[PDB]
This record gives sequence, structure tokens and C-alpha cells, in this order.
Amino acid sequence: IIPGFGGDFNLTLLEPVARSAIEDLLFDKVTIADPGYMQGYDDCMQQQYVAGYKVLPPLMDVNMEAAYTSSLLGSIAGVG
Amino acid sequence: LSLFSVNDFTCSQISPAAIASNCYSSLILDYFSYPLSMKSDLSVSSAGP
Amino acid sequence: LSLFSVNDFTCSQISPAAIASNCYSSLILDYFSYPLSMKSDLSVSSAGP
Amino acid sequence: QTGFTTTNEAFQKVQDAVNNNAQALSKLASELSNTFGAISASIGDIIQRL
Amino acid sequence: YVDVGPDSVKSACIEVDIQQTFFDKTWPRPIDVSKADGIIYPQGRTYSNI
Amino acid sequence: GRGVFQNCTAVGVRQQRFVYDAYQNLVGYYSDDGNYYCLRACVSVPVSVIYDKETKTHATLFGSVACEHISSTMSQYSRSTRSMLKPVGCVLGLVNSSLFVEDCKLPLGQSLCALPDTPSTMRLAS
Amino acid sequence: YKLQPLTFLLDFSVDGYIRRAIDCGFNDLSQLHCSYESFDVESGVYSVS
Repeated sequence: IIPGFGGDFNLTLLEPVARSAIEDLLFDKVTIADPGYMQGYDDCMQQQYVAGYKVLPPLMDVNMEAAYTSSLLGSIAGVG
Repeated sequence: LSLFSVNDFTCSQISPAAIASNCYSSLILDYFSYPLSMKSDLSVSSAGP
Repeated sequence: LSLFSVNDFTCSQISPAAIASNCYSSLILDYFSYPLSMKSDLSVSSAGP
Repeated sequence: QTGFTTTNEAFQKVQDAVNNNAQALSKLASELSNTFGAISASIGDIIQRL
Repeated sequence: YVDVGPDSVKSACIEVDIQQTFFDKTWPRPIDVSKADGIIYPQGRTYSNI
Repeated sequence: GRGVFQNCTAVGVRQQRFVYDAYQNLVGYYSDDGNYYCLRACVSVPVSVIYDKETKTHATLFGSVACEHISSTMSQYSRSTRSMLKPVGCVLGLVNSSLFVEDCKLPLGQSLCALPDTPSTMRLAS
Repeated sequence: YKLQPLTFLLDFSVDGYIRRAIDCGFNDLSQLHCSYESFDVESGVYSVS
């Protein structure tokens, strides 16, 4: 990834470095229903899910997911 | 009911008020002499002789 | 319960042991004269009138 | 970038997916529970009232 | 079981004049749900912002 | 009912001593007669069995966070295996399995979380 | 004003007083508010009984 991508083709999808600003904007705009990863039980004690169903983890880190998007962003021009 | 004094009145699967005032396609009735001393035998749940 | 011997004890929708120790909004008590012959007739709901 | 609110149908679809999982999970189980219980509907008053 | 006030002693009761037309004045005051007019609070429990 | 009370802002008319939230569950407002104290529901930790058949090694897992408060063989938690229980860096849970997770390791393995990967030889790949 | 058995949507504030309520039988809109359990409902065309 290079900060300058296009000749006056201002691209804002640059990752600030992972978590691209457009990706961050949609996640912030959408309701943050589940901030309970990495802090769920402490939060359960501050204000483990009711009784029974327990939300399982995603299996992919937003950083690894960002790395997959980063590979796609770099690949755009070569396949183009 | 007026003709004979009733020792007991019990209706099953129907209301006593409903049996007095309901519309039924057909009425079937049986009259017989049954002793007061033996009333337990004539019960659907029980199996008396 | 110790003060009065109970000829018939029936508890509906509640445990007999629970009534003594349960905590609730309000206590309701009723008293009346009942015949032993009509003790069987008396019920929360009965076919008999 | 400026318009990512109700105007964007796809953003509404993302919100619908988040709402669908939550309603089918936490809301559905909690509402269904207590509905089938005649008395306490949770502990069931096994020794408390029965 | 009357108590506090003595009763059954009076010389006479005051004469009463009744005129319906004077009392017939129209001032309508309909119940409003939005203002919660005449609405009993649930006796079982008080509630939060729900 | 099981309850935990912490200082909270006063809410409710105060005519009734109980506040409920659209359910039979009770917010338990004003548990103290003197001051308002919000009640809490029963709190529990989930357990997940990480098992490899050929290795025949079993591991214990917890949900979201266990490093900050929960401890191994805690007196507070009544049921583990329903008989006996069964110290690592904080992640999705405080795994009974140790060794810890190396920063770089083979991606392929038993499913687990965003970064943890389960191998066989107990080990915690990334 | 006479009292009649009725189902009413009730709004409780942080103070806990019932600032607003819905009759739920007065008109089609009141029934719609009860269905969604919300004073405000999304704009649209809704069937009524």
C-alpha cells in the first residue's frame, strides 16, 4: 500500500495503519450492538449472556480481515 | 325433578345448568331401582360389580 | 395450625408448607360454619350446587 | 462517504442483519421464556410455593 | 355501631328547592389518554423509562 | 432472588418498592430502604471443552474475558465438569491449556478465535 | 367517568409517572400503536381487523 495511489485520484480507502476509514465509518454508523468481545464479563459486572445461548467469537481478526482487503486493494491494478 | 326428591344430582361432560337448558338432537334416558347403600358401584371411573 | 385441629386440608395452586413461610403482598382469611356432611360437597369448583 | 445513513439502502440492510440476529437471539429466547410458566415462570417455585 | 357523633336528635330538616335548568350548564371535559386522565397506576409494580 | 447492588440514580414513583423491565425479572430498584441501589441478575462463566482425540488432551475455555477477574478452581463457580475442575495471557478466554500462543504459527488448525488456532501437539497456534 | 376493562399501552418516565397512554381500542391508530408496543410507528399502509 502506498499513500499516493492515483495521479490526482484521491483514494480515501488507504488504511491508516488496518481498519480503513470507510470500514470504520460504516461500523460506527451501524449500531454497536456487541462491544462485548475482550471485555464482556467485566462489562457484565460494571453496568455470561442471560441464560443459555453464548455468542461465539468471529474466528477472523479485523486486522487479518483488513489484511485480506489490503491484498485485494493492491491486486486491483494488476488484474486491471 | 319435582316428581321425585333427588338424593344426589351429578352431571359429567355437561354443565347441570346446561343439561336443564340446552338444545340436544336426541335424549336417551334409563330409569331403574338403585339402592342408596350402593352408589359407589355406578361410577364410570370405578369398576364395581 | 397448632391451635385448631384440621379435619380436611386441601391447598390449590399453593403448597400447604409454603403458605406458612411465603412472603406476599397481603393475607386473606375467611371463617364460616360448615357441616361434616357437606364437607365433601364444599370445593373450589364442584358439579354439586 | 458523506451519505451512509437511511438514504443508503445497503447500510439499512446491514442494520437489518444486525437487528435480525439480535431479535432472533436475545429477544426471542427472553420473550419465549416466562410465557410458558403458569406460576413463577423462572425458578418455578419448586419449593417456594408448590 | 355508631360512635363519636350523637344521632336521632333534630327538631326538623332544612327545606330544599331544586331547579334543574340553572344546573344545566355545558362544560365538556373529555378523558385524554395522552394526558393519562383518570388512569390507575398498576398496583403490582412501579416502572422505569419503559 | 439472587441479586447484586451498586449505587445507581433514583428512578420510579416510589409508591411501589419494586421496579420491573418489561419482564418478570426485577430491576430491584431501592433494594436498600435508605438509598436507591440497582439490583443485578445472576452472573456465570461459560465453559468450552477443547479436546483432541488422538492427543487425548482436554482444555477449559471461558467467554470474552476471564483474565481480569475469574481464577482457576474458583470457589464461586459451582459446576465445571459437575465433579472437579478440568494463568495464561488474556484473549477470548483464560484457557486451561497453556504453552501460550506464538505471534506467528501455521494458520490451518482446529477453529477457535480471531487469532488463537488449536493444533494437536496442549499448544495454542496463532 | 365509568371504568371498563381495557388494554392500555402505558408510557412510564424515569420519574415513573404515566405521562402518556394509548386507549388501544379508540381507533385504528391506537390498535397499531399497541401492535408495535410503541407510541411512534414507521410510516406505511397497515391492515386492521
